[PDB]
Amino acid sequence: MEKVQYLTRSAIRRASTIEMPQQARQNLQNLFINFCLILICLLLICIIVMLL
Amino acid sequence: MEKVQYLTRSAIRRASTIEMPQQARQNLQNLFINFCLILICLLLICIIVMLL
Amino acid sequence: MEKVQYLTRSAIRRASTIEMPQQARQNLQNLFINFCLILICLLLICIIVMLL
Amino acid sequence: MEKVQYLTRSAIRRASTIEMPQQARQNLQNLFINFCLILICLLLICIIVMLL
Amino acid sequence: MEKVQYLTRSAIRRASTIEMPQQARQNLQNLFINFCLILICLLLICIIVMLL
Repeated sequence: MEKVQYLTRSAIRRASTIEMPQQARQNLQNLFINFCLILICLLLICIIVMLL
Repeated sequence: MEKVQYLTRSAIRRASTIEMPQQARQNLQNLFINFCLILICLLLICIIVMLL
Repeated sequence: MEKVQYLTRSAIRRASTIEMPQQARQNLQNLFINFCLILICLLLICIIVMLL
Repeated sequence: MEKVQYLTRSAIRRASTIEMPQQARQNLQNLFINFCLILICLLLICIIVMLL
Repeated sequence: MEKVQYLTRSAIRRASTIEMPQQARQNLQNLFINFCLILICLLLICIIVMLL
């Protein structure tokens, strides 16, 4: 019953930490950006590899 | 009549939240950046797929 | 005479807002980054289109 | 024995500085992002070189 | 003699401003990120041009 509510809450937690009262938000923000950038780096590596 | 005004306001809201008094601006800022980065990642994926 | 001074000031304004006393700097900072990312996205789109 | 603990701590240090109490977090955050972007730039250079 | 020390200091200055006490760090941080992104944009342009 409330199983789904927990999951819903988990979703909220994921979206609440990134906006937590503490300025640590910038840290998470920094990680998400870094991760996305890393993914791009990997994609570029894969592109180089795939093409060559 | 004021229909357009509401839309205009909606535009303002979109541009006001990103600069809301709260430091949560960084959170939104983080999301826009993440989304843009994600789009790039997808584009790169599409490039890999299209080329290969 | 002072025409050029106004332009010089305009240049300063462009470089002063991004560093305005208010923490809104992050908002502008966010936009410049988003715009640059958007340009990259467009470039990638153009690359996909050009190649394919 | 505690050798591994030191390494574990070193890992924590790497993840603690990026979130240090000071707002200098943004500086580190800036560097990680810059480094990732730089890597992308290099990758792009390598792509240009590899393709051409 | 102290010539090198000045250069060393210059290096420190470059790494001290990005982490200056003022929150203007975000402004510099913004510029480094924008510049890196711009370089990527240019690289992409060069890629489009080189390939096509």
